[PDB]
Amino acid sequence: DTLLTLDTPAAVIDLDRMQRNIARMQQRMDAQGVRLRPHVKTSKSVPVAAAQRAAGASGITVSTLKEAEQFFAAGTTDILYAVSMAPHRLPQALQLRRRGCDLKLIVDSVAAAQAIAAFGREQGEAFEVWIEIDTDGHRSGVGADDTPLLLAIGRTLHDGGMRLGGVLTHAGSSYELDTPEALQALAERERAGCVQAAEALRAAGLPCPVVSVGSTPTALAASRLDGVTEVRAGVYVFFDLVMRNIGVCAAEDVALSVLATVIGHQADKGWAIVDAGWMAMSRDRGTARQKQDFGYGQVCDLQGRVMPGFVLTGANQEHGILARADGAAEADIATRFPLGTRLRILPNHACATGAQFPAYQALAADGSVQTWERLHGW
Amino acid sequence: QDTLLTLDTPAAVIDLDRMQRNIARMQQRMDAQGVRLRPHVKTSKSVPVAAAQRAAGASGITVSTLKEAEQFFAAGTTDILYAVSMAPHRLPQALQLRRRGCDLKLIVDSVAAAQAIAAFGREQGEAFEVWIEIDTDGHRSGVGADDTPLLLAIGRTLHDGGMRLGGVLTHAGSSYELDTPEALQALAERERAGCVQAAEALRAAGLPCPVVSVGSTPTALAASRLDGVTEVRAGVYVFFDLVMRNIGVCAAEDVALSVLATVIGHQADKGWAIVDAGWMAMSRDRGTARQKQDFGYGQVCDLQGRVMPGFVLTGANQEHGILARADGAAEADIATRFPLGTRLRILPNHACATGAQFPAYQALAADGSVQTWERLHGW
Ligand SMILES: *Cc1c(COP(=O)(O)O)cnc(C)c1O
Ligand SMILES: *Cc1c(COP(=O)(O)O)cnc(C)c1O
Repeated sequence: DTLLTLDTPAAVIDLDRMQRNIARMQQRMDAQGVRLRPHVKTSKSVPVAAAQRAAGASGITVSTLKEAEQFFAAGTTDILYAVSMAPHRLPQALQLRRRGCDLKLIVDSVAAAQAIAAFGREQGEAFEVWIEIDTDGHRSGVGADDTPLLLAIGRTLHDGGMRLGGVLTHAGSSYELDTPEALQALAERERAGCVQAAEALRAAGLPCPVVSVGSTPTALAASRLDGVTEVRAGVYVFFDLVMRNIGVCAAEDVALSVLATVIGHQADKGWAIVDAGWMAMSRDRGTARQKQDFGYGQVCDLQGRVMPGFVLTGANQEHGILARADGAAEADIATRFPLGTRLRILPNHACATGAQFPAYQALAADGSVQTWERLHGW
Repeated sequence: QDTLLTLDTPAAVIDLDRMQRNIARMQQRMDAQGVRLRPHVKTSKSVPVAAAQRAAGASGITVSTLKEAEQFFAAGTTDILYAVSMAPHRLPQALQLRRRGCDLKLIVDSVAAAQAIAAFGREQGEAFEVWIEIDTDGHRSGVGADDTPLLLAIGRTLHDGGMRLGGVLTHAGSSYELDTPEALQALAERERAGCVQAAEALRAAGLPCPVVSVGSTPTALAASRLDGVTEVRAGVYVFFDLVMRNIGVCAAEDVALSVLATVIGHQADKGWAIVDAGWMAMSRDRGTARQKQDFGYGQVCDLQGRVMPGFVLTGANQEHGILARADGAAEADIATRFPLGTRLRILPNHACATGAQFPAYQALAADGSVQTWERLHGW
């Protein structure tokens, strides 16, 4: 099985590229004196996380309890569920912990901390809960210098007989930046807010062994991480065009592409039609907001060579329109990409495109492939 | 019995009553037009959903992948139109489906694809049935309706080659760019007129063309006459969505698909409620952002699924939805107006994109009880 024999579209991981990505991130975190806790929401795949663990990762972060089940059943026990804890999901969290999953939960309100602690007391479980900090006004979390809410939550947890294990933050606004200076200042803001919260917890005599920060861009841009114990990053494993435009990788580093077959043309308009539509690429159009818009993806040849100036300018559910970015009509598009030619499309957003497929085709050095299943749903 | 209260979130909820209204209405329209209805299962990829389309009077189905064709044929459907231009490397799979008794139709829009099909047909003693895709509106594949030389060259390649030239089809997909009953009617007429024009030119040259197949949900509902057409193809109608609502072929109250979600927190001063349906649940689809009304990541309804007006998902991260006022003002006591643990239902931008985020649907009955309806994922 190789790139010529796969049915298309198919999500291809280039292993050499994935390995270089995994190594770059780990050596960076080593140099920073910090643990790396990869976010598996990018791949939801056991063998991709195994590769991250083999290079030195510690534990994982997950976006759903379903991911936690999957990775636990496959042997990972150090699992951070980094999404504000819904009380109704407490039974399921407890069941994971009682089965031996060292599952960590997060909260950002008093009421949520109250429900966890009461359930904990009622069930005889000291849940380990971390407090989410908001450092860039981007999602959930406790304002970095809203100490009263911080300590009120700290107290609810610690007085309540739960384990207050740390603070975390995720500076998601990284995604909107596109310079080294601004990413650097954003990473520093992420570090300082998170550490400031830790120290305020410790000043009030509450424990706070874990200080957890990160997004892929802040992970790669931070000049210093004093006071941080771990960084969480996920999308870096494959990279994607949004990250390329952010400035933290080149298009060549993108390890995930979508293998597509040319099924037709509109010669007239210089279009080649591929069987990779938005069902394959997903509807994500993150690069439309950035300084270089790649439509529904950057075209590469079968070998993985980027072909600048050809992108998917359009997409329907099961067809994509391959055409010139400069909007001119390619002359003789049919003779350039005859019926049946296979190409590889780089995604806007690796997390979104990977979710369209039941599996990855992992491409090894000899041109051979291995199917790596991934998780779908909740 | 699982209810909207016991289910986990996010969950794709089909209101069965609403779905049934949608199925009744579309079939009726086509009966009134004297045309067959060949439902496109790509919206749903779900056997029971197509059971109820066929129950209502449908004939055969349209699939968007040969995996859909595998799945429906296994479940007993034998009359299947694979309506994406045929890739030659897929020919063994198409052959094998036909050999097991699937009456599978293929489509092409070029001479080269017709030659490939016909050579493999010859080598394998299989007279494939092939239809010619017609471009009537410029947004995708197809032979131009007035491109008689290429039509005749494709038709003769199929026919001289021993294959069965079964018909022409077109799909006018620019119906989403429109929003008035007059523009929809003109576009449906243009779709009808081009497809029939193409069928008449094959016939005038002596080639068979007994099927003339048109359709998009909006055009199937808006067409006043369908002379010359033998079948209509419509899919998203089964559930509707906000793009459809915005286009004008249904109200928000006919949308049968919703995403059940739970409030997991707030940003007080910004007037935010946080829900566990981010773009992973909704999909990244934002079809409503270029239309008369923007619903960001979806219209917020309550548990019983009535529209709460002016509350939408204004942003979405992967597993986090941002529930705010569409008008961009910051709601006072958002936290009292949507308390932690409250479950809501979100109407989707695009039902085809939303349902594909789920392994299954939760098909909600009269009595408040749901049932898991699996749907297909992948290729
Ligand atoms: C996604 C995510 C990360 C990793 O972010 P990327 O930029 O996707 O690598 C870390 N922490 C949390 C809470 C996340 O949701
Ligand atoms: C999607 C599709 C339809 C049905 O269109 P909706 O407007 O989505 O119901 C019909 N024909 C073809 C070829 C399609 O791809």
